[PDB]
Amino acid sequence: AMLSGKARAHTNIALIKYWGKANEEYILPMNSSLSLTLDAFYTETTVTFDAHYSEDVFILNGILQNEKQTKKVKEFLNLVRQQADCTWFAKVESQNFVSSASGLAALAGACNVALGLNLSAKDLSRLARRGSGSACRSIFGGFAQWNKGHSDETSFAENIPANNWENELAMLFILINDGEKDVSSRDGMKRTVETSSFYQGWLDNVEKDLSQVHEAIKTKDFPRLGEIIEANGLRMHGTTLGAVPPFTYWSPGSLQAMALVRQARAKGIPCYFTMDAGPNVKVLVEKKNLEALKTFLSEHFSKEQLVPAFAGPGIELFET
Amino acid sequence: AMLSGKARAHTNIALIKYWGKANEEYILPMNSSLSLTLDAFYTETTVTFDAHYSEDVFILNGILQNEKQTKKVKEFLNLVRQQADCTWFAKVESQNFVSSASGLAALAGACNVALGLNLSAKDLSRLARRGSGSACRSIFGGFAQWNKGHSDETSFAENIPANNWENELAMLFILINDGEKDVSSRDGMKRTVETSSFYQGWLDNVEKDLSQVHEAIKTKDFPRLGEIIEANGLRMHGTTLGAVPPFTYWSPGSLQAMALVRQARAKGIPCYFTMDAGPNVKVLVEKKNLEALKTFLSEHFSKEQLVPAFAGPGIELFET
Ligand SMILES: C[C@@](O)(CCOP(=O)(O)OP(=O)(O)O)CC(=O)O
Ligand SMILES: C[C@@](O)(CCOP(=O)(O)OP(=O)(O)O)CC(=O)O
Repeated sequence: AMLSGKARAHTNIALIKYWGKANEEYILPMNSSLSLTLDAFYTETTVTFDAHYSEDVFILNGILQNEKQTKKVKEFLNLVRQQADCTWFAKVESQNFVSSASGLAALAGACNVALGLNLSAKDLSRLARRGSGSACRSIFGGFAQWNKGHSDETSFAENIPANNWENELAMLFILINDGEKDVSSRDGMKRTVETSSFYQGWLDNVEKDLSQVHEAIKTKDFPRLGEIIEANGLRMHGTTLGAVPPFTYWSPGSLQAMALVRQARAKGIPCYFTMDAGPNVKVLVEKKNLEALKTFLSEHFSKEQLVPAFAGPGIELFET
Repeated sequence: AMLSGKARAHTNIALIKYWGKANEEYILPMNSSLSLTLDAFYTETTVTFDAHYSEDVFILNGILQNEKQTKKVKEFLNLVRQQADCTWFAKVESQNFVSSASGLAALAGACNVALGLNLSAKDLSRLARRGSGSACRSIFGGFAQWNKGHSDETSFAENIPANNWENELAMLFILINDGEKDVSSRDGMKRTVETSSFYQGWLDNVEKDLSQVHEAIKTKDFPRLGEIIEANGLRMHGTTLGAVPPFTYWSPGSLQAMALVRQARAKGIPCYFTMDAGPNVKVLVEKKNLEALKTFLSEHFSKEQLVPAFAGPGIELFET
């Protein structure tokens, strides 16, 4: 009485950010979002449901995870079991390769295999969405858009065809180590929706940002793409400074990196930064200028702190 | 054919920020503001109007100032001469003691003396306002409020009686040296008014902040004062991240200092930060905890970077 499955899902970085839920129960977002899936960072997850198990177990990189570390996985296991009318505890074994988007997407894929759900990419995106919003985009490779929809049935992601432009781009991660303890993405976006006087200004600008990203993609206009997404990310972070109590995901090193990206642009290197719910700074750059950018940034960051990535693929399912 | 006058004016730091003009010509503000005038930093200015002068001259700390460095002083000289129907060039000699608010306030006072304008404190505040908005508050000591008014006649500052509470407080300046070239306050607030999607959220919160500062003052409630003004400052800076193009006054060291103030609070030291249009971080603290705070911050900042100030007086006029 054992069912198992495995999947590999790559991380994605949002260029137009998801920030705030319209519906917490179903993870329907207040706004649509758009990301790039990356080759360098992914998660492999195997799930086993077994009648003989006595509790849910979650192992990450060989380390048994505690209740707090397992909360999103546990919530997802419960929702997928409820849907399938499955009454068995589960063991989840995940390995990160170098992580929230990729891990929940991989778990959704692994459960789809184990429980025989036979889901389409659309409906696998919808399932992954229930575990974590950003996870629903990692079902897809390259550029992907999460359409906010208005319901559980209409909120999901899809690949954005780009005439292979994504294969000419790169993201250079600047790994910043000097951060305060940060509000989680789930708690921070909720605080922002509920209390930030800047949130309406965020919402009022998302759709025209998305439209201009699509225009830039159709024309492979890198500076235009970069200007839109850099401003989008800064606007997202601006909202947390208007929350009550206000907060920031930035650390000192984040600001240092952002300032150096501006310097890089001033010295002829077209490149544009974005940040998520933490201090790391991701820099979008054309492949042809990646090495120039890495060398420039090495004047201030160690080679361990500068990790490159190219575009990556959508989810891969495996039978056990 | 020579007329001269002198004044000394102390700097002030806004606790509720002035950010954005309703009328650029007259420097009428979009919102009212509230500051504390400080003892440690001031400017002394002597002005001479003389029929024999061949151009306006501005000397600051013994250094002849160029056209860009003189622009606010030149604009003020022109407006005060036009009002007085004075046709003489002027020499302005200023010394900073340790600077925009204090320098323009001192110049307004010196011109009031030289040209025999015989202004009340209210009308001297109105005059100084035309040179720089923050200068109109340095006419007064202690706590001062700039009431936005609706006209040149109704926009001016006044002292806020506080039953001597201001004499129990201090500001510790953390002097941060790692800053990018920053947009001036005048240009940055204009860009924010004209382009920031967050500016309405700023405006919608100013008056209730002011009201709660007045309530806290009446009760000498330091944590309440501190919470309101820290959030006000962060909200002001949040608006620049929604401007087009977006920008920040923060440097890495600014973030480091803000994080350490939060740490100080966590370790039992009540203290609250605020920033203006630059990277320095000013920390409001009770006098009784100033030395504890300075020692704590010395773990990360040099003793030259930590400069204390207490409450200071209003403008002082001198005959030459
Ligand atoms: C800042 C972001 O990374 C937010 C990611 O939020 P999460 O997907 O972590 O939140 P939940 O839906 O609560 O699981 C921007 C983005 O990825 O779009
Ligand atoms: C951020 C602030 O310091 C803005 C000061 O602005 P200025 O008084 O420098 O601007 P102008 O009126 O154009 O001369 C906040 C404050 O002092 O209230």
